[PDB]
Amino acid sequence: DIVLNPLGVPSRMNIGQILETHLGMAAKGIGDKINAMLKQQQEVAKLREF
Amino acid sequence: EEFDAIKIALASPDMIRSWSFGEVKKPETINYRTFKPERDGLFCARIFGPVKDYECLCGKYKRLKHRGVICEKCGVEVTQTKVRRERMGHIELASPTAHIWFLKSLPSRIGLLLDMPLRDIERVLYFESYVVIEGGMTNLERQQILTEEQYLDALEEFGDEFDAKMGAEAIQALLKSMDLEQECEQLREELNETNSETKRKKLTKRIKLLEAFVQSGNKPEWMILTVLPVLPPDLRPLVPLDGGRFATSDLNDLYRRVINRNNRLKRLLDLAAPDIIVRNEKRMLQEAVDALLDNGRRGRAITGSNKRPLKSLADMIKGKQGRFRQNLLGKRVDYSGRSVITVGPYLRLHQCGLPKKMALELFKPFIYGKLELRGLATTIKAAKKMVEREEAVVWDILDEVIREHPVLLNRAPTLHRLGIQAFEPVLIEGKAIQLHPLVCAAYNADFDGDQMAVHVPLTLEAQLEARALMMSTNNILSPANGEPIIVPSQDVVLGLYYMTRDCVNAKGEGMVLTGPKEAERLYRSGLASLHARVKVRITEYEKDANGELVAKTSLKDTTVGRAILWMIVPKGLPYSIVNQALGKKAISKMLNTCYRILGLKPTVIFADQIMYTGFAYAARSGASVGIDDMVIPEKKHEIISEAEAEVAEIQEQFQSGLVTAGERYNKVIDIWAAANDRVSKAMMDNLQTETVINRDGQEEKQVSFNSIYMMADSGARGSAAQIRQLAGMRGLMAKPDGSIIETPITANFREGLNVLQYFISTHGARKGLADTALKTANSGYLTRRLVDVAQDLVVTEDDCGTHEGIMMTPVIEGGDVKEPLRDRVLGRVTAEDVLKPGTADILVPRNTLLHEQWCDLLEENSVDAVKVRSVVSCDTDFGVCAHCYGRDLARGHIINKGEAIGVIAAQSIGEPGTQLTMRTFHIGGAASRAAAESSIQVKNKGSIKLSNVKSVVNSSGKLVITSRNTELKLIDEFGRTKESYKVPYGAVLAKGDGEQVAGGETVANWDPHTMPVITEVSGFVRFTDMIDGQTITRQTDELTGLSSLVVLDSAERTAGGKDLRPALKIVDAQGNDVLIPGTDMPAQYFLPGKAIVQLEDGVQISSGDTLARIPQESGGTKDITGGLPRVADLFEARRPKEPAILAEISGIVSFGKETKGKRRLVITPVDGSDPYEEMIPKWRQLNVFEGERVERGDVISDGPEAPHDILRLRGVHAVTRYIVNEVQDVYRLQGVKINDKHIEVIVRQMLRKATIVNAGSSDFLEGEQVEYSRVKIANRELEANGKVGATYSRDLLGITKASLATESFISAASFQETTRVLTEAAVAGKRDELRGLKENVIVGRLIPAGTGYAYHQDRMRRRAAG
Amino acid sequence: RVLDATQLYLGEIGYSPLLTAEEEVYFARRALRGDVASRRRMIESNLRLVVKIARRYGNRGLALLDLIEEGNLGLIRAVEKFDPERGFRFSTYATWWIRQTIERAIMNQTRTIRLPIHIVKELNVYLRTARELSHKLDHEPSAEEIAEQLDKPVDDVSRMLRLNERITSVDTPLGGDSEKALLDILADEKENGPEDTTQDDDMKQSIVKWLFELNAKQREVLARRFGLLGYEAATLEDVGREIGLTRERVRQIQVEGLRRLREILQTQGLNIEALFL
Amino acid sequence: ARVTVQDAVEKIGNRFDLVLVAARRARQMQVGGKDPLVPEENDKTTVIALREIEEGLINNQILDVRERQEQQEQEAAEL
Amino acid sequence: RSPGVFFDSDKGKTHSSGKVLYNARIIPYRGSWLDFEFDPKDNLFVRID
Amino acid sequence: HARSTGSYSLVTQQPLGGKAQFGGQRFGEMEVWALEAYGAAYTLQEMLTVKSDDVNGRTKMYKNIVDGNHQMEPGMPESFNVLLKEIRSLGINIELEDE
Amino acid sequence: GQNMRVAFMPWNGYNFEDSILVSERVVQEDRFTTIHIQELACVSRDTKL
DNA sequence: ACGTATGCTATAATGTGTGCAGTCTGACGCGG
Ligand SMILES: Nc1ccn([C@@H]2O[C@H](COP(=O)(O)OP(=O)(O)OP(=O)(O)O)[C@@H](O)[C@H]2O)c(=O)n1
Ligand SMILES: [Mg+2]
Ligand SMILES: [Mg+2]
Ligand SMILES: [Zn+2]
Repeated sequence: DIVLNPLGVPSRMNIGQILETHLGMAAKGIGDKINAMLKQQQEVAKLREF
Repeated sequence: EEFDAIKIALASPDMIRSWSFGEVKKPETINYRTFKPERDGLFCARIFGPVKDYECLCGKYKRLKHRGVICEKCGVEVTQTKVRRERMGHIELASPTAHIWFLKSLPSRIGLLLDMPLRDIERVLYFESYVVIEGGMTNLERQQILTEEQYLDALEEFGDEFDAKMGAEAIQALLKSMDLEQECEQLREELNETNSETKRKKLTKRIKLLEAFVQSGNKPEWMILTVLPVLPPDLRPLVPLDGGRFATSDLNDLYRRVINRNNRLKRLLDLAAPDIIVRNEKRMLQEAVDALLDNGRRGRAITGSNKRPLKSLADMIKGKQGRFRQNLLGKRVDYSGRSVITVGPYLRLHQCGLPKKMALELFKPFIYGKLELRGLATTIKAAKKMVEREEAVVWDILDEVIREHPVLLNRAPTLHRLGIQAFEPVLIEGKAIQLHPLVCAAYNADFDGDQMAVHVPLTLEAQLEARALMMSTNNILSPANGEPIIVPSQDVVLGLYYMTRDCVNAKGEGMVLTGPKEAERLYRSGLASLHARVKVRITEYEKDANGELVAKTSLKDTTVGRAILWMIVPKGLPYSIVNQALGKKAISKMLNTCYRILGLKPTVIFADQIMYTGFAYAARSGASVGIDDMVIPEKKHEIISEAEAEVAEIQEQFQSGLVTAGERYNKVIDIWAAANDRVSKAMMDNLQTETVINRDGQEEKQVSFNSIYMMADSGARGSAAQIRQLAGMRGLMAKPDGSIIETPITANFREGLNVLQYFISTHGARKGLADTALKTANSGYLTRRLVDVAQDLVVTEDDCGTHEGIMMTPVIEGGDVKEPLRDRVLGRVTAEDVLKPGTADILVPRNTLLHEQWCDLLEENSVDAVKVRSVVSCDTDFGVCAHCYGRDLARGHIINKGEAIGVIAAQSIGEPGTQLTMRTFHIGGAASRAAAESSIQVKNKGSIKLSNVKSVVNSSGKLVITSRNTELKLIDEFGRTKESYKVPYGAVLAKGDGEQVAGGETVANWDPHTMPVITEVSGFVRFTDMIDGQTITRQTDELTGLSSLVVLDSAERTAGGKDLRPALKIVDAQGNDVLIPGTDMPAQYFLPGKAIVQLEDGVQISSGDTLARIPQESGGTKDITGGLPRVADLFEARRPKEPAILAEISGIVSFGKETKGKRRLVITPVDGSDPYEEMIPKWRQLNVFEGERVERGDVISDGPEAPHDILRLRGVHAVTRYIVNEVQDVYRLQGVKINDKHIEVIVRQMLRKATIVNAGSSDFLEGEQVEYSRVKIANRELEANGKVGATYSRDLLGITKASLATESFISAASFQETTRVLTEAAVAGKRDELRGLKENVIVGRLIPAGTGYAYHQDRMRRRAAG
Repeated sequence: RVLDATQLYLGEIGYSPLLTAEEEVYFARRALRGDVASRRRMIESNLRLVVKIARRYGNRGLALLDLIEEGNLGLIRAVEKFDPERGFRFSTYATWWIRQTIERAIMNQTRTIRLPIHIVKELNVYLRTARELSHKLDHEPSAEEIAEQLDKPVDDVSRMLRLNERITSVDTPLGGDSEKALLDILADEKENGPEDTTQDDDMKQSIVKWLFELNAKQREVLARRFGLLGYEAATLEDVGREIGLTRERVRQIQVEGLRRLREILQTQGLNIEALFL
Repeated sequence: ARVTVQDAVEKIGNRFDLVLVAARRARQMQVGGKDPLVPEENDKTTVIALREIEEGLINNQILDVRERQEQQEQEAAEL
Repeated sequence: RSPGVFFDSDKGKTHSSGKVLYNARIIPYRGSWLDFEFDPKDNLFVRID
Repeated sequence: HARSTGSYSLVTQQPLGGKAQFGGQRFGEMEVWALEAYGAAYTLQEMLTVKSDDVNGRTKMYKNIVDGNHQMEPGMPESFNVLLKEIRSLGINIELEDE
Repeated sequence: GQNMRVAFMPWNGYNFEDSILVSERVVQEDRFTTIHIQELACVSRDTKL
């Protein structure tokens, strides 16, 4: 969606944005797995365990 | 409309009547429903003219059929509304009123002329006491105040024969009677008797005022106003709002206060009312008049509706918010638009994106023009609608005019000239401006939400000016430093770095290519990495002895990437330049090289191509910023935990009572400072060479491809200083006060701060950002101050015909040579035949420019010192020559005559300071002070050569130095200065003067956190004026009882021991004094304040022992916040509280008389028979010790040098050498690069006026202080005619004062002090003939500089021709 | 000592006669018959009374020193016309004068736009009627609610309230931030920018070329009627003063000049193009 | 000519007197309707005036001679 | 600034003397100010308002 | 924002400020010194007169641009003519002394 | 605001000094489409005429 | 007649004050 400049980071020293990015990706990774199981129309027990 | 000069004189009551076209006799503004002027009111049309263009009030005469007809009924003329702001009015004051500007604007003026104080005059005005005008009976003399009691005594007793009155009436009669002719002669006679300093000053100033007053033609009665002018109604508007409301200026309200009270006085004078009431009315009238001229001055400013003060007249001429600075020198401008800027990485250097709908509105009259030509528009309202409908064919016409048309792009703030550059607009669909990346540096334009103003150059001359001077391609190098400001950064640098940078084997190592094209072939084919070392056959083109290019073909071992970059590289530069890994600093040399070799065209192309390939390869690589990239120290917790226990150790020693608070404070900073550099280097050592796992056979060591490091190592963004906070330690932050927090920030950005670690980070963060907003005003104000004084300087003559200059020596300081002679004497016309070592053949001539290639031969010959033709050594009256200045560093060859330097110089000086408060103030928060200088180690072998040194051998067997400014040289085989150090006072030398040392040897050693007081004689210590409680204090410990004594200064000292100086007197075994060898000075070292003493009374000492230890607390990051006020003070020429004394004329020193320690000096020169005495403090120590061969201006005392003391004695080239060194010292600390010639400009201007000493052919006489150029033009006619020479002595002037000194009063009032400037100029009756820029920019004429220099001089021959 | 114009005058009145009943009569009896010194005294004496009155007539228009001066003028007119033979005191008679002269002088020099007494006098009764209503309605009265209690016109009440609407000075800062006053915003009505100046110049030069493109008897009659070339803008019937001397033929020839000119605007490229304008 | 104006500064010298010579010539073509010496190739007066100076056709001495050569033709002709 | 009493000292009014001159000041919610201040000769002064 | 010619100030007779009121960009003294440094004299005089106050200049220049003749036609900004009368209203003889 | 897949890397200098390079796909979803509810007004006044 | 202005009222009353009081470095100008 957006392409940011990595040089707007060392000089700035605001590494929280990179952690926001990493966690956001992980969080989305989990949504992408849940999205796939809900599309696949699997099960209540399978979603519950995960 | 075209004039020559502007005059200022005093407004005579008769003169004011000439402008006025009627007398406003009523406060009535307008009628309430009929919105029209009232009968002889403040908006009266019978006085100020008609409302509309050619229309009377009642409506009897209309438009031009009745050209200049005067109506009967209303009595109103039928002219344009033009006259409603031109026509003035007046008011006939019942009783005379005093002018506040000739009473309160100091000098008193009205009181200065009468030889009468303020109080005396005011108590006359407010009717507290009478004043004598002229006593027939010599009983009462003139200007003698009589209280209400004392007036009555003289009335019945003497009376009649004495004339004394009260109020503004009296003082006017006093001014009307006083004779300027007689009291001028009287003062001249009293001057011949016994003249002092203050007496002669007062007399000479009054004398000149009296003569000036007679020659100005002004009469002192006009100080009092019998007539009061009224401002035109349009200039104090009563206009109606859209909402049925009205709005009026505060002047109208202030005017109604004056007229009401004045008319009420007419009424009371009709009634013959008692005087007590008449008094109040007169006091009121004066309050109203003074409030009208300058409201907030005499007393409380009359507040109005919204409890705020009424804006008066003076206020609209006063300062920033006045007409000058706000509505004349600065203007909102047509053909102007501003918008958010964004990147233009596709653009070439001479291009910039301009939105269509922006350029549409901007070029509106150019569309209507090209439209009538094609015949598409018959008229202009037809063309107006064509544009409005935005029809298709109108875009194509707009597109036609814009081609080959430059536009100006400005960014705020406008620091230096490069703050505006011109480009060729490229229409783009979108509301964003697209700017060229390389020139982003000049503006400091960050694409983070910046806006840039656009301006269209209308006139063909403006199109040529914009393309010639203000085009981005013609502006490369900074004017401040001969260095390219146009330089990639960010992505572009990183892309080239990725390309050039090499790696192990990779795909296709050691292969062999036909050309750099086969390298592009293989890389993009996927059978080679940009980091593969392969032999390639490249053919480089090297310039020969002439203009022809020589071709050379050879096998180069580089990388695939380097080979591809050669394609961008023009043929004329060598290949060795792209053979390295390219960084920002390396790239900046590529463009400079390219420029100095090929020229302009090749560079613009090169610049663009560098940018394009930089961006492209920068995105091809795929550099990222992850959290695994910020690698911290593996043993950080190991360094700190044990560096904490280090500080915890001293903390427990302090509470015991040995190491003092100040010594601990400096000692703890040194521990943390070592630990900080320890983490910095161990994190960089584990990051830089982190790729220790290679291949090939087993292993190899290599540079790390850590994303963050590459981005710092290349010199793209951040540095080792920033990475410290990320993976290492944040560092120590700074408080908003200036002191540094004892506890720094331990954590970094990866690990995460705890709750306090962040609270601590705040303290440093807020104070760093507080000095970004508030301190910027001091540096931006300096830019303003510098400019005004350096407005007038323009290159006038080609050759001044002078053979003078300033001996410039290599600036060697801090071991390695800070600034070389080559860079110091680059682009400067040598004012002395400077050849090679062997004096037998001239190498370089006189009138010649030093190009970089001529400076290369200075290296071969190794020049010692050079007399460069300087600015200050110029003889050109009103400006300078191109030879004196030398090269325009921005251009790259000899400066054009007519180019306005002064402004270029001021900008260059103020630009860095002002910018160095936003770059490292928003991203920086951790101070990095590393003042660990404890011992000098010499690096090359040499003989030790000390200068200005007076040392004495100690008990230990070590040469201890007892002189403050000791320097240490390093002399090579042939005999020339290579390295140079500052050895401080009480330093211990390894080897004395003349001895050989080896390389890597500690030649000097001392303690940094202490300033010792060391003796010159051996014996016992005596306590003198060291009474406990008054001057010193005492603190003991336990069992034994070691007590330390701490000397109190005037801050911690009582009124008892104020005149007592505390000193540790030396004595022998008997108890008598010990003479210092070869002087009549009993040994006595004066201890200053807060001086800690360990030896108590009655302790044996040898020579070289430390008596006391003065603490050296200096833990405040100077940066640019606490270093610019030092620059200011220098420029403003402010004497310090400890100036050093210097010898006047050379002779034989002879010590004289004394005053309770205050030393005099009866110097009696060999030739000079008349003695010379000067006084000296007690606590201050000298350098010379009496009876000596002193020369002109030997260093007697130690301390900061007074700039006035330097020029007064050691001439021009000494004070110029001082300011230049002193200023640059502060900027060099910050890495700000400025050519010395720019400072020399301001220096020259600071040497504008000069006091005269000796009577001349002209009526100069003594005490007058005229400009240096004017008096020298008089000396031109004198050496031709003979007559009497006018000897002189040049004076130094501060910036703020040098601006107000110029003969131009317009330039002075436009600056500041505007209330005073005008009053002094009015009384003098001075006429400004306009020479400066500010002067002609105001009137909106051609600037007598730059483009207009050719025009203004063509008008000067109109004057010369008859 | 004392350098405030206020305290200085207030000092000088503090050292001036304080008259008794029969004393006032002694001076006043001689003051009417013109004793000179007598008229000065009664005035000097009762300046202290003027100050106590102007102590409740402040903060309404002018300053305290401005109220005293105009309050002194009331005491003087009271001295010009007092009756000593009457047994009634002076301090009583003088207060009626000092209260009047102050109110009157405030009514003139308070408002920038000089509001005559008549429009003002009325306005006050409208405002003092608003008091009664406001206290019992507990609601700031409307233009109607004031008109219903006086039984007077709606527009009168409204137009009198329009004249009460006070001023904002041009030099006044803007939104608690003196960045710019109203002068740095408020536009100039008279002079329109070059665009509007050249509109008329270009449009009126185009007409000079159109009048020379028509007939001599058509551009004579058409121009001198509208006052384009002639000196006075005449009518169809008034064109007869020159040489036409016709009413029917002037109207046919006026319109004949305009019909040929309407085709000159259709061919050059205006007509409907310049109709919106 | 369009990018560079250094080749034009080479010929005259003063960056300032170049703008004055180029302007005066630009005005002759803009008003008098004089002919361009160099192929105009769809460029405005600005650029063309620089081209003539750059190649060496326009100079301070050249334009002053040419002025009074048209003006002295008028002198002899009138009287 | 909270009403009540407050003790301050200009760490060098006259850096001539360089004497830390101590001063006190009674700040009310409504009313006149009451200040006490020393001088170079340590003479206690009072300056209402 | 963009502006060619529009509203004008009340006394200063220079354009207004901001896109709110359709005003030209301010060219302050710092912006001025930049052109003084370049040497570009007309570009400045152009931004002191025809683009700002000079009432003769602004309208005259407009007419000249649509004619194609981009010709400098200065006169003298109004805001200075104000400053003359303003100093005269303060009781100071300030007249324009001729050649 | 809104979250989205971001990638840190340079791109032909279209992210030079913090400059932003946003996909058309963001613009297609109209996710960054703010709404501005302007409020005009028309006043009938009583002029002298 | 209409709008604006000018005038008088007769208990006695007679010295004011209102309102923000952490700028700051640097430079003279009147008394003391
Ligand atoms: N109070 C301010 C803030 C900003 N600016 C201007 O805006 C520019 C950019 O400020 P900012 O973006 O905050 O700083 P940079 O140095 O660009 O740092 P960063 O890398 O964080 O963008 C400054 O150089 C300056 O020209 C200013 O003049 N005054
Ligand atoms: Mg920015
Ligand atoms: Mg930024
Ligand atoms: Zn009339």
